[PDB]
Amino acid sequence: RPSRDHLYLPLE
Amino acid sequence: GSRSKRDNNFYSVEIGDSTFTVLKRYQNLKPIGSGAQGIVCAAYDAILERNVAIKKLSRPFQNQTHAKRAYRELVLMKCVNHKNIIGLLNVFTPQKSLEEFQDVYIVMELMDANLCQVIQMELDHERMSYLLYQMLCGIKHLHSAGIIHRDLKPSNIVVKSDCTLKILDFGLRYYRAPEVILGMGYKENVDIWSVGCIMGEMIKGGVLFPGTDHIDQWNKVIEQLGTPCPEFMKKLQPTVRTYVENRPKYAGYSFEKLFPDVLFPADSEHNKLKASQARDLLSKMLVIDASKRISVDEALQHPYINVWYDPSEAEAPPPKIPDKQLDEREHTIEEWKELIYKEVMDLEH
Repeated sequence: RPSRDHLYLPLE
Repeated sequence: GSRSKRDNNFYSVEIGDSTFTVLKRYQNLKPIGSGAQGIVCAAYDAILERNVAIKKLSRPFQNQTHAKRAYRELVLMKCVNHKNIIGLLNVFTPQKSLEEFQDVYIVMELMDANLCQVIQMELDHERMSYLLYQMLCGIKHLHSAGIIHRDLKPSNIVVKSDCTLKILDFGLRYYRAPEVILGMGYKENVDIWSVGCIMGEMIKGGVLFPGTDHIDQWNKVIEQLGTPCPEFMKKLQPTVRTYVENRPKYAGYSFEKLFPDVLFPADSEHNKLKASQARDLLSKMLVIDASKRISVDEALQHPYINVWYDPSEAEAPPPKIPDKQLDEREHTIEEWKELIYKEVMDLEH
């Protein structure tokens, strides 16, 4: 149940 | 010449088989993407002390349709200010006169990637739903300005590694709604189809409806979703209707078969619920007949999406569009070139 600042996309 | 002094405001750099001629504030250009209209670079803006993206559009006035799309893009990117729509930082042309004018450079905030590689990631429900929420907020904002997109697709949606998302442009084959590809009327929820295609692709990996051409696109759609009802068929122009009806009668697959549990997480009751919710939303967006397809507002209230809902984002008041600029009025191509040139020269910072 993450806060929005904990959504991370590991882009390359 | 008289205006030749202006040329010293710019310098040129080779980017592949193209020359970028840009204001001297923009340094160290590097290619970050390409589309049909333009070539895009990242650059460091020495005045703003930040990195930016620069898109080059050559001959946006080549015909009336191109010119209308280009002019509308300049006008809308300027007057819109919404967190899910790419922002306009600057616009310029390095050519010094109407006669020589060909190239428009649009400077934007620099995002990290387009949605393509995200689609192939293993995304949880939290990230998928937040991305979809943001797309719906951007679409809602456009619709509230009288702007229906019709051409949303992964290449025109960009993201940052913090999972924030912006739509790159303002619209008009894999993602286009049935009513667009079949030349029917459309309304706002034309854009819901495209959202459904992108959501479905996030889950399934493959493009849902990878038509090799127009009619093949339709075949992929009916093979998966079923032949539409007679009510839908009667809305088709006669020649189109004959085509659409002259093929096998597919029944489609249930959304449980299209999007089985194995394509979603199953480690908890929470994720079981979310698979069901995702499938339910898909079953409401991927609806051929737009009269039975969910609206943007309904999608934002759907439990899969609504966990992120904030009216300051979803219900942000629309832009003030300047009078006539977004008209339906028509113009000669020379007039369109003049209109675009004037807008570029007016908009530059």
